[PDB]
Amino acid sequence: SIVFASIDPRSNPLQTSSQNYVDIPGLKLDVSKYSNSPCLTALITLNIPTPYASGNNFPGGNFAIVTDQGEQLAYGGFTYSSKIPENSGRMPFTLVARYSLASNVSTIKAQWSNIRGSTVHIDSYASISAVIQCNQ
Amino acid sequence: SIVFASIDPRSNPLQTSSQNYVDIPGLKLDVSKYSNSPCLTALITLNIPTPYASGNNFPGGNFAIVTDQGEQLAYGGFTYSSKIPENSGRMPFTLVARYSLASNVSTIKAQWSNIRGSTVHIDSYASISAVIQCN
Amino acid sequence: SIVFASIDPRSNPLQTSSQNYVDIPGLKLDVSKYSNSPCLTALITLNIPTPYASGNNFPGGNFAIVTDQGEQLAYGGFTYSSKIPENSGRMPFTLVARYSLASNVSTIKAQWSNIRGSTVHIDSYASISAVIQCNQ
Amino acid sequence: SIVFASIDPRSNPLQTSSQNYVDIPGLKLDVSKYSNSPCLTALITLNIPTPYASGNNFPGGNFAIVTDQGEQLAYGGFTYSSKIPENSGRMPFTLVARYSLASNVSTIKAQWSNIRGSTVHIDSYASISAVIQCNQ
Amino acid sequence: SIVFASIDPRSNPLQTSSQNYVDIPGLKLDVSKYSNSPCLTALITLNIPTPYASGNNFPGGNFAIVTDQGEQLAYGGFTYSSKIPENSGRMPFTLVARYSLASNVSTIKAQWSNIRGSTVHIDSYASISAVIQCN
Amino acid sequence: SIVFASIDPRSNPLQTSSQNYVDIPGLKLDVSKYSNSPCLTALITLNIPTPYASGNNFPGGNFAIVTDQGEQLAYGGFTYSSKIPENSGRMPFTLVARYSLASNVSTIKAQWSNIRGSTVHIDSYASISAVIQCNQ
Ligand SMILES: CC(=O)N[C@@H]1[C@@H](O[C@@H]2O[C@@H](C)[C@@H](O)[C@@H](O)[C@@H]2O)[C@H](O[C@@H]2O[C@H](CO)[C@H](O)[C@H](O)[C@H]2O[C@@H]2O[C@@H](C)[C@@H](O)[C@@H](O)[C@@H]2O)[C@@H](CO)O[C@@H]1O
Ligand SMILES: CC(=O)N[C@@H]1[C@@H](O[C@@H]2O[C@@H](C)[C@@H](O)[C@@H](O)[C@@H]2O)[C@H](O[C@@H]2O[C@H](CO)[C@H](O)[C@H](O)[C@H]2O[C@@H]2O[C@@H](C)[C@@H](O)[C@@H](O)[C@@H]2O)[C@@H](CO)O[C@@H]1O
Ligand SMILES: CC(=O)N[C@@H]1[C@@H](O[C@@H]2O[C@@H](C)[C@@H](O)[C@@H](O)[C@@H]2O)[C@H](O[C@@H]2O[C@H](CO)[C@H](O)[C@H](O)[C@H]2O[C@@H]2O[C@@H](C)[C@@H](O)[C@@H](O)[C@@H]2O)[C@@H](CO)O[C@@H]1O
Ligand SMILES: CC(=O)N[C@@H]1[C@@H](O[C@@H]2O[C@@H](C)[C@@H](O)[C@@H](O)[C@@H]2O)[C@H](O[C@@H]2O[C@H](CO)[C@H](O)[C@H](O)[C@H]2O[C@@H]2O[C@@H](C)[C@@H](O)[C@@H](O)[C@@H]2O)[C@@H](CO)O[C@@H]1O
Repeated sequence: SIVFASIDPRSNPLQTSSQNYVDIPGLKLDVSKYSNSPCLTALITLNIPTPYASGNNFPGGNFAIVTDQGEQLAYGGFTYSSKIPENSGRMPFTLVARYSLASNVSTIKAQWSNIRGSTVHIDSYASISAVIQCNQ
Repeated sequence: SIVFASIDPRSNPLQTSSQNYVDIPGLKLDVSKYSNSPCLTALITLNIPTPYASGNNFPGGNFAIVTDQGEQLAYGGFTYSSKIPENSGRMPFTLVARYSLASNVSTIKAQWSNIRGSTVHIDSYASISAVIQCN
Repeated sequence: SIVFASIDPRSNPLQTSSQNYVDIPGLKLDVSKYSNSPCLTALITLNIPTPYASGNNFPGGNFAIVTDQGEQLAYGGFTYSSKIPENSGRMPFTLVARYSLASNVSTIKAQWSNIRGSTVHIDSYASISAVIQCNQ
Repeated sequence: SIVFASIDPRSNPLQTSSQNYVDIPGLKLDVSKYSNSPCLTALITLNIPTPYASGNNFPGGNFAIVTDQGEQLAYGGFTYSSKIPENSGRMPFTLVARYSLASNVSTIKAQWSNIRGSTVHIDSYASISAVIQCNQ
Repeated sequence: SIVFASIDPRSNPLQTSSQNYVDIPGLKLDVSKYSNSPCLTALITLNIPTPYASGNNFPGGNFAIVTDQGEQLAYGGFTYSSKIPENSGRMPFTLVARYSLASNVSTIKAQWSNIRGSTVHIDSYASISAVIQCN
Repeated sequence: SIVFASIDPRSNPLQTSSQNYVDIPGLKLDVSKYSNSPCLTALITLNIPTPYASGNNFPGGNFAIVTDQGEQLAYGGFTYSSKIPENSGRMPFTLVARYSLASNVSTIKAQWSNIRGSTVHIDSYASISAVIQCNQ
């Protein structure tokens, strides 16, 4: 089966200047119905196709996929190659994780954080999705 | 089940200077066999791993996943951080959408458009795919 | 079903300056259980969310998804827009391939190569995965 | 998926002389996890491999598969060919039903009743099962 | 997936005195949608839980599961142990077959025939069903 | 998935006068490929549509579904209602079992045995089958 969540914050863009990972609002998957299922795995894709980061010390952004149990399943990020980008451009980002649903997990969700004091921005479509399948 | 299409225009590169979204030829999924099925869902991924855009005003490219009846299911894109890039680099792009197959939709396809008068280019492997599952 | 492998070589980072494609250590899928299945397809995703490439002639890196018989299923890459990037930044990369399991192939793996004498680097999470399903 | 329940009441056999259908203890399936699924069907099999019915007017037994709302999905029965069987023998019985899970029903169960004042008996293994699958 | 048909001829009982296998009306599965699929298989169950047969020479009935092109996939039946049963009792019957769906077969159906000049009877619920799965 | 085995011993009928359960030749399912799979269940149907038993003390026959580990999953049987049947008739028999494939099982097979010194006979089509499914 498929679980999916998307956002499209054009009118009210999202930003973070947090050095610690914080949730991205709206990018949460409920896997409640599959908790404690030794027979199931989720393949989770976080898609942030058009982020940018503003700043003056090689800005960028980081993203993670995490469970409600606080387990960080995957992480990565983008950064620019100039110290002070002329105008911070859109750097597409995707992240893929796996999670065994054997444990008592109920949520898989997206998080983000800054780097080198940047501000990370999302102002357009983004999604988190999972394909949940039997291990056989 | 999986549905998949790919292109590899290495001997015949694709480009657009269109300000309006237009189809990327060959990146289309025929979902006719699954349509009119309210309990099926598709999770669609557009993968354009090596695009670039030329131009002189912070060039870039935008992409979308659309139905044959013109509903935009997802969109996004890349841009460079310099007004006139020294040599427009390859900026990998992936886009993920979801679509219920309840309607009489027959095709899900990829579209592209330019940014600030750029020309967007694909000259190598790219794909569109879907995983189609019961709810 | 899902097949999955990930690496997180933070303590012992990976790199290549190979002009020719070589395996990325650890990013291999074992599909031998499904070899020669006439009605199964795999959708394979190579996710390298945080690579970079150092060098001084428009550096970058190329990636491919390949079978153990040497068939290249997909390929692509990233490159910077300056000849000599001030400090080569993180350029997220994802690649999707399809593979019919109607084959005696037993392993699918990730490969990489350099561009214009660059060195490509992975020093954090990366994954390769497949969703395997019946064509009907 | 499979849902299953069996009984083996060798030490504490079951019987009924009820003219009206009553539940067979223990032969119930819990389908509440699938309640109100619009695209799922269950193929239900009631297997009573070793029943008999005692009595002196062409005895036998009837069985049904019923929802917790009282809907009879299937029914059938066995009877002997003599008015007064010399010693009522074991007459294997199987019954198959279909059930759409597009319903708020939470339990499917087996029922039994007598014939012509018989007593029906189960003193060994019996089962009720369902295979649950998506219609597509 | 599941395919299923049932009958309940309580107000219009069925019977046969045919020595040759003949169709039981209504116990047929349309497998057209799955045909020409070499990698699909059907597991078919015929369930006739309450049949009986009348007659005076050890009566009984035989059943088969057959394709529309006349291939017999399974067969079996019941009989009484007395030459002239006092009153022909209900003898539950179930039959299970397998069929590859590689061919252009469109129907799998139930058939019946008599034994030693009997008349076979169905006057209540009966079904035919299949579970259809990838190999 | 489906596993299936059938016999049709018209030319060379099968019989047993064993009071202990013995294998029915040819009614064996190989579940090797699913051993040690906590995520899988098998629903197993033994179908002996046309058996009979000869004898002079209420003859009949018993059948079981058993694993290679010697676990008896299900059992049942038929018997006649007269001490000495005029001519032992065909008494259709079906048996349904479930097995969790979490254990190291490789075969599920059919067995039979006599009762009260009878001889059990099969001279026509019979099958054993399983539907194997994810528990979710
Ligand atoms: C202060 C200012 O005018 N800056 C503009 C910048 O616009 C600002 O940021 C955008 C995202 C939006 O919130 C504006 O309201 C805001 O003023 C320009 O950004 C473009 O703005 C247009 C709308 O006018 C679109 O939103 C477009 O997508 C924006 O460009 C994208 O986002 C930028 C931050 C870069 O990543 C660029 O590559 C993208 O295409 C930019 C355009 O060059 O110019 C000034 O900096
Ligand atoms: C050679 C040097 O000192 N340059 C630093 C650089 O650190 C070097 O490279 C990183 C990858 C690591 O191996 C260091 O041991 C090494 O000194 C800085 O890179 C950052 O280093 C910090 C730790 O000090 C973190 O590891 C951080 O993630 C690194 O930045 C990332 O990787 C870089 C190569 C760039 O892609 C950057 O955009 C990333 O965020 C950089 C930081 O600007 O500064 C000097 O160049
Ligand atoms: C009342 C009596 O003594 N009659 C016996 C009968 O035993 C009775 O019924 C069985 C079911 C059990 O509850 C006994 O305690 C009770 O005495 C015999 O039945 C067999 O009994 C043996 C044990 O002694 C086994 O239990 C065996 O499975 C029984 O036969 C089966 O059940 C019968 C009711 C018939 O359906 C028969 O065909 C089965 O095989 C019978 C055996 O012929 O003999 C007296 O009638
Ligand atoms: C010794 C004798 O002639 N007995 C017959 C019996 O035939 C014997 O058993 C059958 C199964 C077969 O192996 C014969 O070669 C053997 O002689 C009759 O059984 C029927 O035989 C015909 C063939 O001539 C068919 O095989 C038919 O299906 C048999 O009847 C079935 O099996 C019986 C054992 C009973 O269960 C009956 O109800 C079945 O229909 C019988 C027929 O009444 O008559 C003599 O007993």
